[PDB]
Amino acid sequence: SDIQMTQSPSSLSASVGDRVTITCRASQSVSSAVAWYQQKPGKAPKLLIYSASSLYSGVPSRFSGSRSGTDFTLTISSLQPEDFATYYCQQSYSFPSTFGQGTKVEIKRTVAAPSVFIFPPSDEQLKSGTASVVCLLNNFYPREAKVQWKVDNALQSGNSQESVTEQDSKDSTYSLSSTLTLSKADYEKHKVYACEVTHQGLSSPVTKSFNRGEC
Amino acid sequence: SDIQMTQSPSSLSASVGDRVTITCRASQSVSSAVAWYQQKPGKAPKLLIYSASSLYSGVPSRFSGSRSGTDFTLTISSLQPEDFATYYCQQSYSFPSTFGQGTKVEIKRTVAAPSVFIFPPSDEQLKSGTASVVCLLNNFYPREAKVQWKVDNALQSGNSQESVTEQDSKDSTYSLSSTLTLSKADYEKHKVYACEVTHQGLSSPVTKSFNRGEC
Amino acid sequence: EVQLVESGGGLVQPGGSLRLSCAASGFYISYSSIHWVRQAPGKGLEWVASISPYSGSTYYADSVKGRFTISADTSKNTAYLQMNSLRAEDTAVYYCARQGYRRRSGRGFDYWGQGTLVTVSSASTKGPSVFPLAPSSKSTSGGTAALGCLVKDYFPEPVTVSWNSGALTSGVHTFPAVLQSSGLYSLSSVVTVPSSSLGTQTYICNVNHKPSNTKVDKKVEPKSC
Amino acid sequence: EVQLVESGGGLVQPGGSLRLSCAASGFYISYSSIHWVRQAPGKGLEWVASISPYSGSTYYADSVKGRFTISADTSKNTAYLQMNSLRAEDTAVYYCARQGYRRRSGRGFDYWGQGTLVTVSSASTKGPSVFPLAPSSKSTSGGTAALGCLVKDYFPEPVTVSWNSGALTSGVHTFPAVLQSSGLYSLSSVVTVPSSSLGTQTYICNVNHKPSNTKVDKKVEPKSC
RNA sequence: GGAAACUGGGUAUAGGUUGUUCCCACCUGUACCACCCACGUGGUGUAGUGCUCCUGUAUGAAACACGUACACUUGCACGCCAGUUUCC
RNA sequence: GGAAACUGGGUAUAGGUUGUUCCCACCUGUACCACCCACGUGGUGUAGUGCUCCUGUAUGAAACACGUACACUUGCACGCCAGUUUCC
Repeated sequence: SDIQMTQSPSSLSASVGDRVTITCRASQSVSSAVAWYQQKPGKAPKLLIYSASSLYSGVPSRFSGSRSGTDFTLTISSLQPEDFATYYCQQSYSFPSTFGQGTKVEIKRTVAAPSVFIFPPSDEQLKSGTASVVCLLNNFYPREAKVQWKVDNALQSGNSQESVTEQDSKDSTYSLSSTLTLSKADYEKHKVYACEVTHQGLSSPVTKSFNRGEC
Repeated sequence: SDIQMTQSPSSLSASVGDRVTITCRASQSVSSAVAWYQQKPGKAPKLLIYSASSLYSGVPSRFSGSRSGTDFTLTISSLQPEDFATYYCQQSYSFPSTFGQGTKVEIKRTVAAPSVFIFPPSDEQLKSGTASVVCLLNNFYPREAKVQWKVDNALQSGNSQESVTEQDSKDSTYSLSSTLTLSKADYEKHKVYACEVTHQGLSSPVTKSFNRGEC
Repeated sequence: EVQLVESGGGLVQPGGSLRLSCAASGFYISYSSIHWVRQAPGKGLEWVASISPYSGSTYYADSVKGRFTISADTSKNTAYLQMNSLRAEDTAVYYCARQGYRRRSGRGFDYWGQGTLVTVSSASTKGPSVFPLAPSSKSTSGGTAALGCLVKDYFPEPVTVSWNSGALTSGVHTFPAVLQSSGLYSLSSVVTVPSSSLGTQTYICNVNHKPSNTKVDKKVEPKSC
Repeated sequence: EVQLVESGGGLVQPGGSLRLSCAASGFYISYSSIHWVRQAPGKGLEWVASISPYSGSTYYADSVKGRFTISADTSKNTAYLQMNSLRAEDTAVYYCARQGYRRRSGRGFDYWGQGTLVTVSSASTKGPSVFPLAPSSKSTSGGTAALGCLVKDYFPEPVTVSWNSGALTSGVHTFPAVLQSSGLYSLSSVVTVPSSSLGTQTYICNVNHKPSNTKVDKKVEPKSC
């Protein structure tokens, strides 16, 4: 039976100078063959801790790790701006090696309402026979938003997708794009295309919309 | 001012396979600059742990160290007989460096009776005008024994001194010598010199004796 | 000084096979264990395989049993991963990692390659079509406007978006791509700009999809309906 | 290969001075911190002083400041402890210890010398007399008998007992010295042997008391008639 | 199209100017409220550059000192965005 | 006191018994009772030596394998001790 490393929390929000601790539990004993890694988006992992509590050379002393039974904790005693990243534990006590699911560390900040933009399908794409409606939520916080499309007041299911940016390095906000895709034939059957945004920065849901052909 | 390292217990006994833990609490923070050392009686200390939780190369993995705040524990997960030693913590976070008082660890084992020998003063020593009568208690356990000198059945007081070997790190037995000191004049006033030993390996006390001048 | 470079990645048909290679510099692989670790888009690290020094022993995640083969050619300082019977599930970035020296970093993986993307899909290489997200004739939101480019129906990943050949960066968001039911990716790139610049400034997005050598520049304007 | 050897210890009058030396081999002392640590008989380790590499900075325990002076002769690979105004309290075994490499063992002291005993006392050196502890007059046990050497009335410590010039080691117990009310130490060393080995084995204890250059060999036998 | 000069956190509110339209490009006092400091009776468009200043971090056989690399925080100048004002 | 040969944990007991006077030894059975294993229908003087076997620990650029060192445990041989018998 493979050793499972259960890592918690899966994400946490903190501000610079804070002390974070990430825990990681071995399903069965691993003694001390635990490593921790820091990964930033688009980059390879970097080793931080080995043998559960030993600071890898070149790594700042604000990182440390400790072991208590089958519990392993990574601690950052005082968060620096370069420490927002994802962190993984790893057992190497026996093969197969096992990684934790990861913990994402994010910048806390004041709530910021999304700004909603709606964008109708372009003339060029309608030539292709397909119609895409894009809704933008810009520079908001926290990350949680819910966007549902209504087309002539019918809530849409299963024909739009979202995508969210990484947290902005300067102002710590997220942005989110939602795209609703219809065949141009099916598009021409309705008139009012709306994006309804609920976010905790919004004291009541925002609706942005347009009418097909009337701009 | 100076950082104080407080170590507990100051002594302990346990048997092979037991898990021993020695704690050591630093008054004010030392971060992670703690080392543990094993000193066997009469020998230089040997490093065991550094940076509070890193296993020094060559040291058995049944040794480990952990840190929690200003508390440091050395753990031996499975006691081997050769782990009889005194163990010291040490802070090296700021000068002056500080050691804890040490924890002396000895091995529990099955009761073992002493074998008693008595030794009369040599002719050479009696030339000088002094008599030393030696009682030997060999390879016993536990450490507590009681040795009474009788000179013609007069229980002797205040004229003998004891010495006990370090616990055998191999079979964990002790040996003990008792030395009775009389002037040659006082020695020659009596005939029957006896050593009486009570120890719990003995179902009743053993006496070894001799007669002065009787070969 | 010390580094590892994976190559051999790319697009593979389902049921296909691929041999990744991991070329070492700054040290000799015969003294280290070498590991392969992969990462599906948006997911954690998954250990794949490893090889022992001095013994040649090999270990495999159960999820690649019977399909992957790790190996090492020490006269090139290069490690290899032979992948067979590839399924879409094996789409990930693949890293090779060196287990560091025992006395110095335990069993930690102390150096990692930048990793090579492997894409398992029966879809065919195709450059994107790019459409403008025109700033609203009336009112996208208000204040300062938003505009963008929809980079739709491309394969495989990745795609590069820049704005005005890199000279406008502030307020730009290029979103993570989303894989559609058609098997083609789609992403959008957006920019927010002064509302007063709209009458005086043209905004053109530069899309580059290297697997098909397609560069498309798209000028985005307010619509005139 | 790496080792440290202290010398210069011995017996000193109160208010006297003494220079300890610590001669290193297998490594160069200028790339390490060097520490002096002492241990009063029957007590713990006490840190005394240290000297830093590249700068020569020195640090002193509170109780020896202004009287002890640590220094290092990097051209002889030796460290020194100048002890002046020696007080009664300064009786201890004195170790020099190397602080290990930062990257390899933190601040731990990874090699230690065997130590040199320093004894502060206005008392006078005296060699032991060695007396036979003769095997059993009545042949006590038909199994193994005991014999030994009584090493009496010496000062200061220490004294070494060996058997048959080291050729007999099994079953030897050399007891800790005991301070008699006279101010002289006394110990015995004992050994068990087959009772039949008497008359067929010569047993000689070799007593060496270096503080007075006394070497005594004592052959031990059952008494006569 | 040139050339120049000047200005710079919101938010309220009292003024000044601006054409006159009641608000403007603005700008000053004040309150409130932020971000930032090395924390004051202080500072305020800015993911760029240089110098500087404040610390921190890593590392050099390295607890201090010394070297190097990297970050940080002042202040300044240039560049950049946003405006005005002016002149050809 | 020499030299050889034989035997090897107690304990208790039925005993037996240098074939001779109870029985010292010898010699077992039995019940026991311990110590030690790799735990059986098991083994049984032993801090010596060689080899063997069982593992553990540490280390060699080293998770397994392989080397080296150290410990651990089987057994055998030789030594040593304890008897015993025998002769000188």
